[PDB]
Order: sequence, then structure tokens, then C-alpha cells
Amino acid sequence: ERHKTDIAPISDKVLDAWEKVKFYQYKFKDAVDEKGEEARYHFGVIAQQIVKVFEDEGLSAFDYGLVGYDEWEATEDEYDSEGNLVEKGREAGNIYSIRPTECQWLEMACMRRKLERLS
Amino acid sequence: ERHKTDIAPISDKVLDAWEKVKFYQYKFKDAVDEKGEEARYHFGVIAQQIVKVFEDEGLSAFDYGLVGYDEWEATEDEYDSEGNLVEKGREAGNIYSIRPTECQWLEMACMRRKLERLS
Amino acid sequence: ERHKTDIAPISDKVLDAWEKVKFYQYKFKDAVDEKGEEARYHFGVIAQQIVKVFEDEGLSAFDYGLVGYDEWEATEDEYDSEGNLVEKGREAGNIYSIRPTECQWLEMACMRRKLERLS
Ligand SMILES: [Br-]
Ligand SMILES: [Br-]
Ligand SMILES: [Br-]
Repeated sequence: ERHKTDIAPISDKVLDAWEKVKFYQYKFKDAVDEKGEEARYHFGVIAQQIVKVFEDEGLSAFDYGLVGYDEWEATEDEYDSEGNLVEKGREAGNIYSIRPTECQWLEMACMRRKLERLS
Repeated sequence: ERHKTDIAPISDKVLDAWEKVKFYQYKFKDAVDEKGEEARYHFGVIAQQIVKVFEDEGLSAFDYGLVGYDEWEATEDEYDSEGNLVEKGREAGNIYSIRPTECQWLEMACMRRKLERLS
Repeated sequence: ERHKTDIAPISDKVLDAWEKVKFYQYKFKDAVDEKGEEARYHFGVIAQQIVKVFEDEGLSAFDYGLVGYDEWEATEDEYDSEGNLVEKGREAGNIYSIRPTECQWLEMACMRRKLERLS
């Protein structure tokens, strides 16, 4: 059934903000220090840029579940119950990710509209 | 290797039935009663409508794995071994879902064909 | 943040090699011997063909994480500790799979470019 509501065709300001996000190829700093430029290329969008094109059109990318934000506490380096080291933990950081399946949807809705030639 | 068969380019009646399905934005009745219209927008397709546009073109959406159906038994409210309540369970219902990765494929095959300008 | 590097718009030789890959409908030999042609149709790309269109344009599909390869040892038929059978195992084989989310990205980047009408 429908466990859904506020149901309707896709906002145009939204589709118009998405049309603003860019596609990139990039390598993960992770892999690259591991295998040098042996590291594979990945293709996709970039959260920080996304959160931005929606900001210009005056929207929030978080509201459409296109983007996530995550933040954390700085976890101890612990030697116990001696001067001995068991684990080396975390420096405080944060990270933006994306919710790819919601991004593909809006992308394909976007490219549906252009093909009707409304852009 | 190929663990595959009945291998061929994509049916045109199929692509023609898919071209029939609509994209929506909606909110989950779940979230909405939780956080009011604080609730995020999600973008996608809607199973019941899908099962329908294929029915008109005379096809079954289930055969291409675009859609799922699920149904269940009504599970007891149980107080044991006293008049005491441990768990409150289920009223019988059903639910249609979608298989999103198969849906994106057909969507992109669809929008490949239009661009050759076969639509 | 960005845990990313070698960051840039998407290679054109790459996009040009991808434009080369075909979409298919097929059934799994698995399902088909199970339920006959009761077996559902699935839509998508085919790894072996992918690895090939990139080879012609002179690229490797593995480098962009579009494709995987997997190979295995031949595991014993074991009856223990008698002439009795417990498990029937594996004949050595291999298998190419795909990494679908990376494939959709490049597909949608591809169909973005054609719509600017650079193809
Ligand atoms: Br990697
Ligand atoms: Br939500
Ligand atoms: Br199946």
C-alpha cells in the first residue's frame, strides 16, 4: 500500500537546484596513499558542492535526504592497565556523505524533464 | 562468466510500459506524524502505479522484478503468563514495495532510447 | 569533508568508452532451470562486454571500479570420517560481476553530456 503522504510530482525549484550539482571523477585519499595512482577512479557527486547549489537556490539539501552529516568525539589513546598500548583511537572530525539512491532518482527525474525539453 | 540466458536487448513493449510510470515526491506517513512537516522529502516511483501502467500495456510488472508484494498474519497481543502485557503485535496488512536497482536500469534504458530519438 | 583527491570532471575517453556498453534483458540460468520461463526478466549491463568496449578504446574497466573478477579453488567432496557424505562442494570456476552504483553514475554522466548535445 501507500505508507506515503504529501504526495505529488517533483518540485521545480528542487529539480532546478539539482540541475546545479556537478558530476566528478576522483580518487580516495585512502586508496591513493595505499597503492599510489594504482588507485581506481570513482564517479559521482560531491556532498559539499550539493549542499551549496541548493543554498543558492535557497533550499536545504538535507530536507530531501540527498546529503548526510556526521560528527564525532575525540577518543582516547589507551594504555592499560599499564603504560602499554592496546588501541590507538580517534581525533575529532566530521564528514559529509551522500544518499546515492535518492540522488539517482532526482537526477533521472531531472533528465526526464529536459527531454520533454523543459530544459 | 555468464550465469545468464534468454539474453537480448530490452523488450520495446516493456520500455513502452515503463515510459508510462511517473516520478513523485512524497513524505512517509511514518516520519510525518513523528516530526510534522519537518519530515524530509523523498523522490521516486510508486509501486501501485507501476503495476498499473504495465497492466494497461498488458504486461505484469512482477515479471521484470520491478515490484514486490508482501502479506502477513495478524499476530496476538500477548500478556503472559498473567494478565500482564509484554508485547503489542500486528494487525494483518499487506504492502507493495519496489526493487529500485531494477527500476533505475529500465529508466536509463528508456532514456537511452529517447535520445537516439526513438521517442 | 573531502577524503577525496585526483578530483576533476569525468574523463572523456572514459565517457566515450562507456557510451559503448549495451543494455540487455536476460534471465538467470539459475532461476530458469528452477521455474522454467516462469523466471523473471532482469535488466542491466553485462560485465564481459563492458571489459571489452573499454579495451577497444584502450582502457581498463577495472580501474574505474565498473567491474569485478573473482576466482576460486576446487573444494573436496567429503565423506567423514566414514564413506558417508556430509557436503558436496565446489568445482573450480570464476565469475565477473559488476559494481552497479558506479555503472549508474557513469551512465547518467554520459546522458548528461549527450543532452548538452556533445553527442
Ligand atoms: Br579503491
Ligand atoms: Br525521514
Ligand atoms: Br528470479
